[PDB]
Amino acid sequence: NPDLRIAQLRFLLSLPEHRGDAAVRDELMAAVRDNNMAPYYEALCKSLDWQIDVDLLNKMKKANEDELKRLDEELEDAEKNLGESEIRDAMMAKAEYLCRIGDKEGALTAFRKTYDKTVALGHRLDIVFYLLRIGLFYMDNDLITRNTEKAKSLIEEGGDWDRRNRLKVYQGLYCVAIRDFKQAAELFLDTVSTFTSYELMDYKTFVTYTVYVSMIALERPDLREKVIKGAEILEVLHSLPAVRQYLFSLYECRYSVFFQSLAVVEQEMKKDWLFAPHYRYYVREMRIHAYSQLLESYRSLTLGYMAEAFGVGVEFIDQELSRFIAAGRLHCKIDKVNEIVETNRPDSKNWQYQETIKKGDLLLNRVQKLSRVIN
Amino acid sequence: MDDKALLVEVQLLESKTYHALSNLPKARAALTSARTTANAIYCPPKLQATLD
Amino acid sequence: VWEDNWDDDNVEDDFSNQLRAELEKH
Amino acid sequence: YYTGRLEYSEARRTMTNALRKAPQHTAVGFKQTVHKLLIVVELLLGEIPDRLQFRQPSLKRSLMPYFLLTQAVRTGNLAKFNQVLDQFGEKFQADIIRLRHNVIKTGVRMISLSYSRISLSKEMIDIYSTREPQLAFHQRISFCLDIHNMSVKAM
Amino acid sequence: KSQNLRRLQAQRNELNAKVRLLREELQLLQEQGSYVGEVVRAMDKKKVLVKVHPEGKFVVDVDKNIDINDVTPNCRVALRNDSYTLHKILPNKVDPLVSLMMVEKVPDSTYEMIGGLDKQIKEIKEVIELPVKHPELFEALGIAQPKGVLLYGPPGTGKTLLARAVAHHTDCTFIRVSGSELVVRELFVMAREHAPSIIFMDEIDSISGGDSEVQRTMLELLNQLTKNIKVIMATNRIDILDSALLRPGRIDRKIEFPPPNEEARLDILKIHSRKMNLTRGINLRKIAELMPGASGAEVKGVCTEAGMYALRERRVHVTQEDFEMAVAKVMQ
Amino acid sequence: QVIEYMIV
Ligand SMILES: Nc1ncnc2c1ncn2[C@@H]1O[C@H](COP(=O)(O)OP(=O)(O)O)[C@@H](O)[C@H]1O
Repeated sequence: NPDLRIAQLRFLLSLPEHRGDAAVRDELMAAVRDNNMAPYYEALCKSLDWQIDVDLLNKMKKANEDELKRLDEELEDAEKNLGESEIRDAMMAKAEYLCRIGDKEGALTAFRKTYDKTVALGHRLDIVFYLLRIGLFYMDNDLITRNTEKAKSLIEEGGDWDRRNRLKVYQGLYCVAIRDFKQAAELFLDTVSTFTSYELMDYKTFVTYTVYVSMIALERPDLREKVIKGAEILEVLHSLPAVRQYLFSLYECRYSVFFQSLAVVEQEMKKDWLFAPHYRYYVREMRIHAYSQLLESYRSLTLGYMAEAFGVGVEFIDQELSRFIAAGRLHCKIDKVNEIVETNRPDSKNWQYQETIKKGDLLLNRVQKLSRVIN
Repeated sequence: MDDKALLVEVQLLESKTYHALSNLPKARAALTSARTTANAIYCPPKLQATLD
Repeated sequence: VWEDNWDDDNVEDDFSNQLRAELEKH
Repeated sequence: YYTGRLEYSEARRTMTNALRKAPQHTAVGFKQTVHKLLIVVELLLGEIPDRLQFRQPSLKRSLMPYFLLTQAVRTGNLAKFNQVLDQFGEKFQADIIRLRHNVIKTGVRMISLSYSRISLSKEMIDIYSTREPQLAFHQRISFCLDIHNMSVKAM
Repeated sequence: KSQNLRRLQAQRNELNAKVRLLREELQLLQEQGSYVGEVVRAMDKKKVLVKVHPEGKFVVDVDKNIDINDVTPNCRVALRNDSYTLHKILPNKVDPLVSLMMVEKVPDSTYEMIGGLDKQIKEIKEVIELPVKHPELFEALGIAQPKGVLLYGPPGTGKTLLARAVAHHTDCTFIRVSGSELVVRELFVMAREHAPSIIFMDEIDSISGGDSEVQRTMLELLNQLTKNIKVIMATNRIDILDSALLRPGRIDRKIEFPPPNEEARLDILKIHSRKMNLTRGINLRKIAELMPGASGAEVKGVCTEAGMYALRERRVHVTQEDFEMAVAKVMQ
Repeated sequence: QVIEYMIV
C-alpha cells in the first residue's frame, strides 16, 4: 500500500541537517534494499543525498524487470479460460506492482487503464482510494481533488459508512495540509479510524493529531467538552500522557506547563510532512488562542497576573502581544501607563466588514483575471 | 445447560453487585449480555422490567 | 498551505524562546 | 506600465492594467521588473502581509532583494532595514518614514505614557459601521459590477 | 459606424424574429394534435400498419422527410395529425423486456460481493462466460456446447445473486421467467434479439409440476438451437424435481451451494457489516461464533437488526452488543 | 449618495 512511513522517511531525509543520515538512513534503505525499486529510489537520492554506487541498483532493476516482465504474460495469459476479472487482476499485477514503483505514469496511466474493463464498486473506489493515497505521497493537489470528486461517486448502495469514514480520514489527513483546520478535527474527531488494520492511519499518531488539531478551530466552549468528557478518545490518550497534559493544560489554566507542553509539539512538528507554515502558523494560533483565552474574562489584566501565566516577566508579553495587536487579532493593548492591560470587546459585527473587503477584492480580482479578452 | 434459563436473573444480580463499587469490566458487557439472553424466554414483567 | 503566513524575521521559536524565557527568569 | 515607470494614487490600477500581457514574453527587460517593481511601489504606499509571499512562487525571478525589503518593512525597524539598504546598495530603484509609520500605528496603548514613549461621532475605534464609514467600501463592488457590464458588449 | 450599425441590425433582427414566432405562435396553436402509437412494421409502397393508443390499428403514410427505411417495428412515434401521415421519430419508449425486468424489479444489481464462495464462482464462471466470450476453444476442443446450470442449495446463500452477478460481469442480460403473472415460447424471441441472454428460474417447495414444465419446454427448443442463451434453474433440493431433468446431461452443470461455515459467514457478515457505521473495533468473529446453520439472508437480517438495535437508543454508531442481541434475537 | 445611488 504505497506509500507508508517511507513518506515520512522521504521527508526526514530531505529535511535539512536538523536531520540527515544515521539510522533514518538504514530504514529508508531497508525499503530501498527491499522492494527492488529503481525508478524512484535513484530520483530519491538525487536530491542532495547519494549517487552511484550502483551496488543495490543492478539487481534492483533486474528484479524490476523480473516482476515487471513476468506480470505481462498474465495480461497475455488471461484469454484462455480467464475473464475480465483476470485481465482486471493482471492489471492489478501491473497496478499494485507499478504503483509501488512510485512512478506518476506507471501507476497513473494504469489506473485509468483499469478504470476501463471494470467490475462494480468493489473496484471504482478501491483504486480511487489507492490513487488518492499515493497522491498524498506525491502531494499533487490536483490529483487529490480530482480523486475527491471522482470519489464522491459512491452512490452504490455506497451508503457504506465504513468506507465513507475511510474517505473521511482521507479528507481529514489531506485538509490538515491545506490550512483547512476546521474540516480536519471534526472529520477526524467523529471517525474512530480503521482502514485495513489502520495502516495509513498509522496509529500512535491519529488521536494525537486530533487532540493537537482541535484547539485551532474546534471552538473552545462547544465541542472541546466533547473532546474532554467524550469517552472515546480519553482512554487512548491515557497511554499517551504527553498530549494528555497538552490537552488538560488549557481548560485548567495551568499555563506554566502549557507553554512547556506546546514546546514539545514544536519538537514533534519535525515528523509530519505537512510541515512548515503548519507548525509556524500552528504555534502562532496556539499562542494567540492561549492569550485570548486568558484576558477575555477580565476587563483589566494586571502585569503580575499575566506574568503569572508562565513566569516570563514583561518583554515576552510586551513585544509578543504588541505583535498580536499589530495583527489586531485579539482585543488587548499594552497599556504601560499603569502596566495593566485593558480588554473590552467590540464584537464580530466588524469582523465581517474587515474580512470581506479582502475577500470581495479577491473574488472580483479572479473575475478581473478572467473577464478581459482572455476567456 | 440451556442458555440463560435463570442466569438472566443471576447475571442481573451480579450486575447489581459491581455498580455498588465497580467499573466497565461489567457495566455494558454483562448487562447487555443478559439482555441478549433476555429476548429468548417467556419473560414476566418482574424479570424483564427489573432488567429494564 | 495557501493562506498567507508571516515566517519573516523571527528568531527561533517558542522552544528556544521558552528556553531563554525560563532560563532568563531563573 | 511605462506610464507606471511621483504619486501613489493610481500605481495599483496601472498595476492591474500593467500585469496583463505576458504569457511567455521575455526573461530580462519587459516581463520581469513590472511585477516585482510595481508590488514594491505597492509597499511604497504601505500594503503589508497578505498578498506578498504566497504570490511570489509564480515569478521567482531572482527574487532576493525586494522581498527582503518587504519583510524588512513588515517587521518595521531601521536596524536591519539598514543592512537591507546599505549592505545591498546595488538593488537600484533609489527613487524610511513608512516603516516608522507601521510600528506607531499601534502606540503603547494610545497616548503612550503622558505623550512620551518609543517602541523601538462613532465613539467606537474603527471596527466597522452602518453609516458613512463603510459606505465608501460598499460602493466599490457595485462600481466593479457596473464596470464589468462591458462583458455584455462583447460577442 | 456601419459595422457597429450592423451589430445593431443583428440585435433588432433577433428581437424581430422573437416577435415573429410569438405572433404566428399565437395564431399557430389553433391547429391539431398528433397521435402516438406502436406498430407492426410496413411491407409495401409507403406503408405502416400502425396501432394507435385507444384503438390499436390503421395503415398510414409517411412524409418525404422521414426516409421509410429505418423506422423499425415496436418503436413508437406518429403524427398522422388529421389525414394520418407520419412526420418524425421519438424516444424509443422501452421495448418489452425492459418491462419485465424493471417491473419484476426483483433482480438486484450484484457484483462480486458474494459472501465467501470461490469454488462456486470458479465453476459458474467456468461455464457461463467461457461459452460466451471464448467459444474458440470449445469449437477446437471437441466440446459440443455447455448450457443449463442447476443451482441446488438451501433457501438463501447463493440464489438469485450468483446467477445475477455472473450475468452482469459479462453484461449478458438477465431474463427471469420466475412466475407467469402478466405477459411460454414468446420469450425466446426476446432472448434471441438480445444475443446473448440468460434465463433464470424459481425454486418453490417451502421456504406438482410447477416450473420443470417450462424448464424442459425451453430445453426442448434449446437443445436443437441464436446460440448464446443459457438457462439457469435454482431449486432447494436436487431430489424433488423431475426424472426428465435427471437425464445426464440435460443439466450440463450441477453447482452445489453448502450452508456457510465459520469463515464464509465472517465474509458475508463482513460485507453486510460493510454496509454501515460500526465503531473503532468489532472483531466480528464472536458473532460468527454462532453461525451454525445460518443462511445468506440470516446474515443480512441480523445486520439490519443490529443497525436498528443501534437506532433505538438514538445512537449513531453500531456497537458490539447490537449484533449480539440481533443474532440472539433472531434464533426463532 | 442620492446622486451616487447603470443597473438598467
Ligand atoms: N454469500 C452471500 N453473499 C452475499 N449475500 C448473500 C450470500 N448468501 C445469501 N445472501 C443474501 O441473500 C439475498 C439474495 O437472496 P438469494 O440467496 O437469491 O435467495 P435464495 O437463498 O433463495 O437463493 C441477498 O440479500 C444476500 O445478502
